[PDB]
Order: sequence, then structure tokens, then C-alpha cells
Amino acid sequence: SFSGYLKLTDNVYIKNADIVEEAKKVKPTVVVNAANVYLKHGGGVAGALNKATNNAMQVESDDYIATNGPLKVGGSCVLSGHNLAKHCLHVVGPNVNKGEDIQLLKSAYENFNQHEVLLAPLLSAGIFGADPIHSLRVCVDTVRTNVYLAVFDKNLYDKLVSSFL
Repeated sequence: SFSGYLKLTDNVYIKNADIVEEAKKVKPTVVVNAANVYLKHGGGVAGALNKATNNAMQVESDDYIATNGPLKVGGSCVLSGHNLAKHCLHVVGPNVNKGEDIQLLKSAYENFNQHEVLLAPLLSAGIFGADPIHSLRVCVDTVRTNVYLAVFDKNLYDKLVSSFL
């Protein structure tokens, strides 16, 4: 299972790791993708996860959008995890760079509660523009299921651990 994680709370764990490499190693039941409403996996975590699936995640996502239309900001959908996980939970956190409501970050994390254990990135962090320290705080205050957070950046990982209340 998951190894080398720092325990933050009863159910939240964190590690300085590339989520793609972590998924390939563990092959968790659920890997969370930092998705946008259109499931266009262009950059950040989404681009990296999609590239690891040889674009199979994007092909599957385009069919999902053609059938169902876009997701809501704060919403999610469960699709295949391809070669990374059993499933991928595509969760849309607010993108601060697109002027989206940061209050929707709690709604986005609530999607994790439908899964007993997940490998995940910090929602709305990275290219989504939110403060990762705030994302971690919303995560521990919202997620009740077991969440294993993969933080790509070492310097950000250290800042998150050292500042965790």
C-alpha cells in the first residue's frame, strides 16, 4: 500500500511525490485528478495523469462530456483509472486564475467523502491559483475518509508540513 507518508490527522497523510509515479507504484482504488469542468487534461496534474495513460483518459473524458455536458465547479465524476488506478475521481476545484469562487473548494473536497481511500493532489493548488496552505486546511476540515496527498514540489511540501496547525 502507501509508504513514506507523514500523518497530519486521523485520516489525512502527505508525501513529497509525483502523483503519476505514486499512482503507478501503488495502483490505488482511486486516484483524484485536478480536473476542469470540460475534462480537458492540458496541464498540471491533469496533463501529467492524462499523458501517463497515453491519452486514454482524454478519449474517455471527451466521450463523457459529449454524453453528459460539463461538470460543475465543485463537482466530480468517476471514470476509469486506466494504468494508474482502478478509478479516477475527476474533481473540479475553483480556478482562482479564472475568477472562480474559492468557497467552492470545500464542495470540491466533499467529493472525496464518497471514497474510503484516495490518492490525491491538493485541490485548486498549482496552476489553479489558490493558496496550497489554505487547500490543505480545507482538506483536513472537510475530508473524513483516508486521503493520501501527493505534493509534487519539495519546497511547497516542506512549507505545508512546517506550517500545518
